[PDB]
Amino acid sequence: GWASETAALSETATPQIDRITIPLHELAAMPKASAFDIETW
Amino acid sequence: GGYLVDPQTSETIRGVLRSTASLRQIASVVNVEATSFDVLVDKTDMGS
Repeated sequence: GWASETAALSETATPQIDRITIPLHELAAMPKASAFDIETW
Repeated sequence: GGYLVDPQTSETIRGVLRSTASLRQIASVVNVEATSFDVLVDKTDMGS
């Protein structure tokens, strides 16, 4: 606030915090393989 | 005297110029003697 010359001046305000969670999932692929080098490809 | 005069021919047989844009400049050419050529594509993809 803008304080007055003669006043209380008590406990203006304080930010309320918030925690945002990042669940860190996983992304899975499973293909089967049965010149082409398909293995590396 | 008409037999004594002979016209002079050109130096080279010239022809009509025709365009040389052939889609071979942008497409992909391969040097393949084999009676054919195969290519291998993935019409779809895997899944994750």
